[PDB]
Amino acid sequence: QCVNLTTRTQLPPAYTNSFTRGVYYPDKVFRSSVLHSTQDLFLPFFSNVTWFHAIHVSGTTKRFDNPVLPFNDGVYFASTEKSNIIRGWIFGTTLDSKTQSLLIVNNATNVVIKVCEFQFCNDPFLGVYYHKNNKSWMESEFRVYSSANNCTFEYVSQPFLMDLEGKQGNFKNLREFVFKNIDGYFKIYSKHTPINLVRDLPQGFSALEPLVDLPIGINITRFQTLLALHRSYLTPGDSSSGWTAGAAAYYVGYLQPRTFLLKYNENGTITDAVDCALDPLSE
Amino acid sequence: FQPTNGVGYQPYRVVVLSFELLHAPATVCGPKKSTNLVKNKCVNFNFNGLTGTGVLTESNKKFLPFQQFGRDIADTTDAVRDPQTLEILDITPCSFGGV
Ligand SMILES: *[C@@H]1O[C@H](CO)[C@@H](O[C@@H]2O[C@H](CO)[C@@H](O[C@@H]3O[C@H](CO)[C@@H](O)[C@H](O)[C@@H]3O)[C@H](O)[C@H]2NC(C)=O)[C@H](O)[C@H]1NC(C)=O
Ligand SMILES: *[C@@H]1O[C@H](CO)[C@@H](O[C@@H]2O[C@H](CO)[C@@H](O)[C@H](O)[C@H]2NC(C)=O)[C@H](O)[C@H]1NC(C)=O
Ligand SMILES: *[C@@H]1O[C@H](CO)[C@@H](O[C@@H]2O[C@H](CO)[C@@H](O)[C@H](O)[C@H]2NC(C)=O)[C@H](O)[C@H]1NC(C)=O
Ligand SMILES: *[C@@H]1O[C@H](CO)[C@@H](O[C@@H]2O[C@H](CO)[C@@H](O)[C@H](O)[C@H]2NC(C)=O)[C@H](O)[C@H]1NC(C)=O
Ligand SMILES: *[C@@H]1O[C@H](CO)[C@@H](O[C@@H]2O[C@H](CO)[C@@H](O)[C@H](O)[C@H]2NC(C)=O)[C@H](O)[C@H]1NC(C)=O
Ligand SMILES: *[C@@H]1O[C@H](CO)[C@@H](O)[C@H](O)[C@H]1NC(C)=O
Ligand SMILES: *[C@@H]1O[C@H](CO)[C@@H](O)[C@H](O)[C@H]1NC(C)=O
Ligand SMILES: *[C@@H]1O[C@H](CO)[C@@H](O)[C@H](O)[C@H]1NC(C)=O
Repeated sequence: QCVNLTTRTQLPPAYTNSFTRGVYYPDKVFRSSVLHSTQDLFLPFFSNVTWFHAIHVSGTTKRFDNPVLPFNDGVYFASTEKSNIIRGWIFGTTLDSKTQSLLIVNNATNVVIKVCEFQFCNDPFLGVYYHKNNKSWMESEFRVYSSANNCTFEYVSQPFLMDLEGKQGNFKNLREFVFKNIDGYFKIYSKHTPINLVRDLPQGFSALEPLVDLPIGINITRFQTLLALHRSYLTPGDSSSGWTAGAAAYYVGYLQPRTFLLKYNENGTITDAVDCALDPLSE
Repeated sequence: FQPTNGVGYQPYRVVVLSFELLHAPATVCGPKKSTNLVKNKCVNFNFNGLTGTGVLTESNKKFLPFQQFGRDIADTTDAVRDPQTLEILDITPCSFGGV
């Protein structure tokens, strides 16, 4: 069922120095007008963050980079999208049928969260079809996993229908995620910040709030991003070619154990933070 | 299986509930009972894991949609959100004084 993707010129991976972003709530304790010191898996204020491009030029590099990235202690996933290209992620250890894996994917109707030993592929992705007849997209061809067996966890959300059209302009959406796997619990943090940029996301601070806590006793070693593809009548290709990727880019930063000084305001929301491992005047 | 069979030869539907405990976090537990609230009285409380002793009264603060409990500057539990009513209740230590 899986179909590989050709006509993808390889380009050297770029890196973007992340800003003070990446700070989240380490616990569910309410604090107001106090400076608390925490020693947990955080993200440094300035570190190498791998920049992954997903664009489609008009001719004389088509990039659809979504490789299998490692998961040492926690990853900071920030998405700068304009048409909801990223559908989800694929967590696990070897992404094979011998060990269990985590599948989090949004297929435009439900938030599919399954923990089974799937049989993934090299290029797992979703696709849409720009059908000019009924002026609708109606995405299909869910190509993520081939064989699902021995499921231990499953969660779906209420049916909905998000915007699947390809917007033209700049990235008017920013979704930040922080994934952690400690004591058998998979903690997910999320934060949505409406911005307006094209590349190299601006400097700012956004405290990521805890979203879900999925108890799953599985080992997470590597993860892969699930992107989407656009197809229409003006696409030369039958099986492997004949697709285009909308303008999107995501950033991946690995967490490191450091000490952060969290600043709470009168409403219990983290306003600023200080990483006392970066440079002088910080300690 | 005939309807005229006596005890011993009649069909008996039997189910087996096998309990398994592994290194994975516990997902299935027993129904945790809940009691009624009480205000303006020195009563021990237990919401999620907080085992303290104080008087619970209505508060005027607002927690975040995910923060369960809070604490003061002295690192002492000050308030906690009710797990059913989603209301914040202050925690004050009971009357401590010498005669
Ligand atoms: C956990 O359960 C409690 C049960 O008291 C929920 O509190 C109550 O929730 C209902 C539904 O949102 C509130 O509306 C009430 O519904 C009943 C039944 O339909 C109706 O007879 C009432 O006239 C009222 O409309 C209700 O105000 C609220 N509080 C009380 C004291 O009943 C609570 O919402 C539940 N929490 C979760 C997260 O499910
Ligand atoms: C897609 O390309 C790969 C390699 O170019 C083909 O080979 C698969 O490679 C992956 C990882 O290297 C293995 O896990 C698979 O078992 C390989 N498959 C086979 C049949 O050897 C792969 O076959 C290609 N996909 C399709 C659908 O042809
Ligand atoms: C990533 O960290 C390295 C640490 O030096 C820096 O980029 C390196 O720059 C040198 C000098 O040309 C290259 O030889 C290395 O290949 C670069 N490494 C990487 C991983 O790109 C820099 O601090 C960071 N990268 C960027 C783009 O800021
Ligand atoms: C998105 O994924 C969900 C979950 O996999 C799909 O919901 C199931 O779809 C199958 C096949 O249509 C049904 O047999 C199930 O009853 C559905 N389950 C629930 C809970 O709804 C959903 O159909 C998918 N949507 C799209 C557009 O692919
Ligand atoms: C637009 O109308 C077309 C016309 O039928 C439908 O799309 C096709 O529906 C048939 C019937 O199941 C199947 O061949 C495929 O599901 C569709 N094929 C193609 C090539 O699109 C559907 O009603 C509408 N499709 C969209 C994308 O809006
Ligand atoms: C499913 O996977 C779990 C993982 O430990 C294993 O214990 C169980 O035996 C498996 N069930 C099967 C293969 O039917
Ligand atoms: C996870 O790793 C630990 C040690 O690294 C090992 O003991 C355990 O069996 C692993 N679990 C799985 C499901 O691979
Ligand atoms: C804090 O909350 C008050 C109302 O409770 C509001 O007026 C104020 O704008 C909030 N401040 C911040 C920084 O959110």
